[PDB]
Amino acid sequence: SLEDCHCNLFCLADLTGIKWKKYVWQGPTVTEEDPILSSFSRCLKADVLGVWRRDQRPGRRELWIFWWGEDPSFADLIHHDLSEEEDGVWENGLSYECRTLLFKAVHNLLERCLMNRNFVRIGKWFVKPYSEHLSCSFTFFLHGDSNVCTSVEINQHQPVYLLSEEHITLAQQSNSPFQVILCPFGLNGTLTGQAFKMSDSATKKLIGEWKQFYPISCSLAAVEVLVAGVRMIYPACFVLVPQSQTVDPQSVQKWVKFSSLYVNLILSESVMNLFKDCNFDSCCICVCNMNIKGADVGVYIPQEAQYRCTCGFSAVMNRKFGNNSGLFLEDELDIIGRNTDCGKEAEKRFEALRALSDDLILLLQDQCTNLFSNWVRVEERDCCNDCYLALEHGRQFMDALVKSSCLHPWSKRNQCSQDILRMLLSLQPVLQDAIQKGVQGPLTWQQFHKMAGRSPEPLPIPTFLLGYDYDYLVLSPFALPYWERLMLEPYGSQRDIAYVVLCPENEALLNGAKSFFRDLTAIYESCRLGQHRPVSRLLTDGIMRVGSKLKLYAQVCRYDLGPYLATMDRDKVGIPTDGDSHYPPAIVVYIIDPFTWTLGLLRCFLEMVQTLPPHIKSTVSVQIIPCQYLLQPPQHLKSLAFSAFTQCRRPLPTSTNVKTLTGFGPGLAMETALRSPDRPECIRLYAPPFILAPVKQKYNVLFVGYCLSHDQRWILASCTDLYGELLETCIINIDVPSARKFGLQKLWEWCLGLVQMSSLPWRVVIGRLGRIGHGELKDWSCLLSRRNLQSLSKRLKDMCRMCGISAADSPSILSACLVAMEPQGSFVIMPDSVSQLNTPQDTSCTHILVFPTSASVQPNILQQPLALGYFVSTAKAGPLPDWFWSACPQAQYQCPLFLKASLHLHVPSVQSSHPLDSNQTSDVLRFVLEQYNALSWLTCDPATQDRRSCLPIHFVVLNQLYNFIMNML
Amino acid sequence: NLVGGMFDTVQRSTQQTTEWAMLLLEIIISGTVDMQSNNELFTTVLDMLSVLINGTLANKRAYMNLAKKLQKELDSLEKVRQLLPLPKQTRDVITCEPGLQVSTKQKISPWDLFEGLKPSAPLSWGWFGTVRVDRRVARGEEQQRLLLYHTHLRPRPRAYYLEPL
Amino acid sequence: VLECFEKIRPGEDELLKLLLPLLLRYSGEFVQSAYLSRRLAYFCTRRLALQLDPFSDLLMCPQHRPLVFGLSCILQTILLCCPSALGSPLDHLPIAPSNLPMPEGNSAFTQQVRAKLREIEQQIKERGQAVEVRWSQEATAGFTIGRVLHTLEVLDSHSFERSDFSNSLDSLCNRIFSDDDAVVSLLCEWAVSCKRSGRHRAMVVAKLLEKRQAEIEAERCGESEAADEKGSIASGSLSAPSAPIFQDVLLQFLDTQAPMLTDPRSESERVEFFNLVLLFCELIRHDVFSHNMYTCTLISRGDLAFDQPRHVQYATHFPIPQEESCSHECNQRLVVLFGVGKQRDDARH
Ligand SMILES: [Zn+2]
Ligand SMILES: [Zn+2]
Repeated sequence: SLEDCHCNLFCLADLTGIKWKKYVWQGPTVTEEDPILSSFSRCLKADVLGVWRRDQRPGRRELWIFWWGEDPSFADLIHHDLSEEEDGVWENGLSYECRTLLFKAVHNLLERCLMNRNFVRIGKWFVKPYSEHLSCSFTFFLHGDSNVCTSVEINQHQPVYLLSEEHITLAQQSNSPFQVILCPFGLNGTLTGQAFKMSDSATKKLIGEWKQFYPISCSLAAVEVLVAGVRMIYPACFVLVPQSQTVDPQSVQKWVKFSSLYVNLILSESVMNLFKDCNFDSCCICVCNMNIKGADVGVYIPQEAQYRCTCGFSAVMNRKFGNNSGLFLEDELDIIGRNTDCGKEAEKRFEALRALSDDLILLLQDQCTNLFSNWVRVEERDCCNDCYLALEHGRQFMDALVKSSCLHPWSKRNQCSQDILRMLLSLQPVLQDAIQKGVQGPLTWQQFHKMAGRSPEPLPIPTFLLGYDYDYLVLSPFALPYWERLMLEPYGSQRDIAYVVLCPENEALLNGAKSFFRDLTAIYESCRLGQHRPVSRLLTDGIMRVGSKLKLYAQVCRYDLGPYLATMDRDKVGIPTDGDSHYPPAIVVYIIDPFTWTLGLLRCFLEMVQTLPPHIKSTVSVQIIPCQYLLQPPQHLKSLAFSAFTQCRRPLPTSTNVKTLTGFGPGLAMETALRSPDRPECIRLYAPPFILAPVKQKYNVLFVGYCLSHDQRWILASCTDLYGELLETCIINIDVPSARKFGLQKLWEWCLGLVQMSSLPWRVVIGRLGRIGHGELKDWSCLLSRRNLQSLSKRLKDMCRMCGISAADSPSILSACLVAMEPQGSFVIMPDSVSQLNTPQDTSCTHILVFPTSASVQPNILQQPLALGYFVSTAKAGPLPDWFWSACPQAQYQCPLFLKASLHLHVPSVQSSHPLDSNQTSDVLRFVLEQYNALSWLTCDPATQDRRSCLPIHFVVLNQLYNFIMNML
Repeated sequence: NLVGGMFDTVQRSTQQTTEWAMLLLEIIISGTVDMQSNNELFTTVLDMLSVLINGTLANKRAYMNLAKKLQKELDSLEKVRQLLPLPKQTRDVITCEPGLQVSTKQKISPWDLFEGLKPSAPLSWGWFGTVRVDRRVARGEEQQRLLLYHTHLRPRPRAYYLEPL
Repeated sequence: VLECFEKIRPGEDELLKLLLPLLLRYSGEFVQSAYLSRRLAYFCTRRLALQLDPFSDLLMCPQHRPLVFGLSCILQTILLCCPSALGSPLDHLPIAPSNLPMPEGNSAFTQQVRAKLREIEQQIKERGQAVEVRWSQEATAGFTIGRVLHTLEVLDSHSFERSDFSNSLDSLCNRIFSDDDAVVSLLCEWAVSCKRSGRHRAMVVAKLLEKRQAEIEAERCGESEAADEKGSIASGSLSAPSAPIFQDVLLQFLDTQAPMLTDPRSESERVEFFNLVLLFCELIRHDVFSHNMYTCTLISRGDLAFDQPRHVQYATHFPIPQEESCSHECNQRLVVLFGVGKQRDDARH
């Protein structure tokens, strides 16, 4: 159980009873002369929450003061020319503007308290200069109705050393430029070596102004340093100097052969001033003015008049996710900008990424249907882009090199459970004294679930459906290793398989196969799956032989397999015949691969599909195995057996054998309606070895998941049922030399194709493996609206009569929802810390917390997060795409994996209680997610003790065909 | 530095080897020293422990005698398990006992799991919460028979999607 | 399985070829126990000594080609996964496991693991030394006292009536053996002693050290004399060409040990003071010490001094035997060290 393990959340304070005042200054189109900063340093020494920033109007800056209870002294901390324009309390409602302005204000005091306690700051990191010496990163968000919390990201870094007189001496004797860390923001520059003394009058006025904002110690005082080609005088106290699995591959490799105050002032306004709520990370296009730019981003990103953007959209934070994650290429260029920089670099990367038959691509999606199978970041440049504006302003004060190496590479270069929580206990009195001038320590997940005001139990394990006797059987998933022991019977009623084996003329390689497939005959038949007998004609026990050399392998593949696939009864006297009374076996060809592009073996299947009669070719499956399985090694035999039994896909019978012998009747009526040309052919009904057990009108819910390929050429989708009784997928191509509306349109008639082959009303839930961009949702909302689903309801009543009478037989859609799926990467929990069975070594568990995530506490598309919930799981995940984890790749390798799911449409009651029909935004999360947990439990390989990965099967099978199209094309 | 000295006196006795084998196990298993504090300490503290138990051989009977006294109490765990003998292994089953949570784990020898006897003799059906439910037709199968009277719109021939725009 | 592997007759390769895949199939569980790993490594290493009596000669034989490769890889993967099993089996192997033959293919895979074999083999090399020293006066102040207990024994027990080739000061200095700067603090306090006496010892310590301070440092001074031109700072100092590098600042060990050492009223410290001034005299006589900086320290002590203080007691009572050398070094130093007043000229008279 993970209810009692520690995660990294510290409850800071409460927003209840808070009071704030906003002050305004208008200036022309000097630090003590500046009324904004003189009041800012004065209140910072007063230990009250303060934050300053600019506005859309030039020469216009503001101050914010936050406090609880008794007001501070306002007759001295505020300049004479300063005036107020806002006086707000907690009970009057908080905007999103005032919500994140606390987060910078609490960080203003928290940075100052950290500098007093022998910690130094490099950008977004705080580390102790010279394991118990680690760098920590702070971000702030509001969880619950009024509660404020923070999360600490702790990463291992190389040790850093403070600058002293010793390093200056070797710097002057060094002919090469000497590389040091500059500023609280981690700038990279060259130390020339001109040290300064505290008795100098030049540094005397310098250290007096520096102490007003930054708490500096109190002899060496300053040093001349050159950064980005510009020399600048800086205090030496803030200058820093840095220090400057295997066995398995070998085994098989064996087996191959023998077988500067003004500079930091401007940099504080745009680099550390962007601390937003992490619950808004799944954000989208603005609802207030319907733009990809809004709020106060227009002074941070380089007009149009956005008027009071009250939603939580921030285009700065949004851009980071947009640059390298799975997104539409039209939408990707909107977030970057075709006119501005790096839009040409993304176009070049896509075009270099690209630089065949239609039926062969269809073959690729059949084999992966079953259960069992560089680029620089944008805000790395944006900080370097803000380096140019800050350095130009500071050089004006005194009267490609900047964008290249402005910031130090110490932050971008790179554990245990006990040492991290030791630092978490160490940080606890620091944050407690920061607010008191209480704080909960390391929260458990039970504490996190309690504090939200909403079950803290782990989510229950759903059962399956099997059969021990001829009847059905509800079973736990833990009896899956005991399939042949309990001799259970699956769905599908024991389909029999006849097989052909393709093998070269190597004698040592020949004998390993005939031992393998006879044992494969045993494991398929010891388990209750039918008969694994070969082709009934005797050809060296069902194995045929053949004979760069692939052309020789292909001629006899084509010239032989074509036409091949195209009265005494002693013991029958004691028993009588039963009578005339009332299914062909599956044909799956087995192919061995001597190669260690291998599409040439698959080119046989393109030749066998065409040169056969339709009755033979309607059910033909292809099986590929490597040749190294025969020679060098259990769990392999049963896994290959259940995959082929899944891929049989038994077709619906076309002949019904009524033998009515009458000119007309009801027996001929269903016979005639079955052979009508508007019925499709080759239904290929799907029955897995196990389906989801039912949970106590008649309805059905579909789960569909889609994501793009490595290029933007292909959109790949897969769909499942509520109980997982159906498993279908599709490939849709969009290639251009408008362009994105047609691809999203083409997916939906395929989605409408599956529901209209049923005849009960449906409920639709769309999953996206990637992140929903700004332009996808415009198509997803417009054509899948309330009116249009009512429009197709009137249309479907036309061609089908009984859809007109009974609505329960019409396969319409009752409600529509969209869920985006993306990682969080902010919080971490360790299972080793406690407060009869320990969880992660032997089993998996899943815990959920959800919330409505209202924009403030106080047309067709509402707010960008309708509701959000976290998906943490002890179960590990499989191979994810690269663009999935380009957001925060440091959270990939932790075993309890954090996921972030949001809501985007939530269209209830189209035909006008079900959990999806409720207008409460929290309930529609907590319906689909435990079924998402349920379909994740259908991914259990019976050769594996647990499920082979996390995530639902429609996401996994989509990744099973994404990795196949990665490797093979 | 002390116990490296009279280590040659330790192997003179037999039971005093085991009396000094157990006291240092409490130190290593309690996490008083870890890898990040001193890598070289774990290199040292197992080196005489390698030949502490080799001194039992140079009898085999005494070797299993103190071995059964050391797995009984229990990356750091990987190193201490390298010196001790290869243990016998028993098959594990995870028991739910229900909503439906997980409760316990039972260990069973693999010599009992055979298909000769018709019911589950070493396995309890109440471990799994097994429910016998009656036979019903497939829900997809009855949808095909129910589809025969509607004659809805034509589905795509699955190659229409793989076309240029 | 390891009992089955020790019964193969030597020089026969037609049985261990078919038993070679038995090694690889069970290799996943040998690394979990060191005693099977120790038993196989002593089995593996003793086999490789047979086929050597170079490795490319066995590669052309198809019978011998998998044998040398398969026995090489198993010993490689034991130490990478279970290094606690290695006085050691590797002592019988004349070839290191780092440059031991490896299977072909990816060189980047092979060069990555070749760095991995050698850093673990170095780690197990220093660990085996720690076993053989049984995990063990190495304290520096203890070694200094450890030098006190033994150098004083080998010099007090040595007579001085005969300066034989065994008792010669060329042989006495070498039989003693930073620690060079610690023994000169040890040899000096030997000669000042009140318990044992005889100024034959006092002549030895000056003559043990007048020539040794200029003959073993001058070998390294000429190395420093060629590489002393590094920019303006080294040119601004020019320590080596101005004067040769010489052993110095040994005077600061001896000025501390005299609170009021100017009296004969206490009998033990009187002969301590009597030895002290003659020892200071014979360092100047033989030019034992760096007298260029020996003078300047007492000038600095004389200048910064202002029942009399001991630094005034030092320069008043130290006998310099270097007479009529230079008036700017000897004569003008004797005048300025005793204040202002011309009553000292009558005692000069
Ligand atoms: Zn807005
Ligand atoms: Zn219909």
